[PDB]
Amino acid sequence: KVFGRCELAAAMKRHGLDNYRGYSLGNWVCAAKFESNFNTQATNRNTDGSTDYGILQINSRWWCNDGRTPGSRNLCNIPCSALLSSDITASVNCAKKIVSDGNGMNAWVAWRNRCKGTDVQAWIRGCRL
Ligand SMILES: CCCCCCCCCCCCOS(=O)(=O)O
Repeated sequence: KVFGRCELAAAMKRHGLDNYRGYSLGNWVCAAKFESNFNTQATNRNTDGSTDYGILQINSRWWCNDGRTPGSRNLCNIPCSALLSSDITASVNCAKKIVSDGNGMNAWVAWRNRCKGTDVQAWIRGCRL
């Protein structure tokens, strides 16, 4: 499903992602936009043979099992296909494990390249949250 900006924020914020680990809602929404364009069904295969899945493009090398990433790990105990659902719950939950790994939201390269140090408050501008 292709979420609207404010709808996604509300879901994100409904699931305890606002200010999680220090990153305000705008941060998580900004990443969604630039990772998947708010599309819970986006997939993107990496050079190394892994694939990023979902609203937040969670990588199969570490957090999910897709059956085609040899030597990879499945840290949030879940099938990568669960990351593609209209219900963002699994994504958020795994986002919470990734974001705690040690590098914060830098795990999402497109957050640091396109969100970090920006006015991430604008992504939730106008939302009734
Ligand atoms: C060659 C296929 C690989 C597909 C993608 C991810 C691999 C999942 C394997 C489980 C490791 C278990 O990980 S665990 O930390 O949750 O116990």
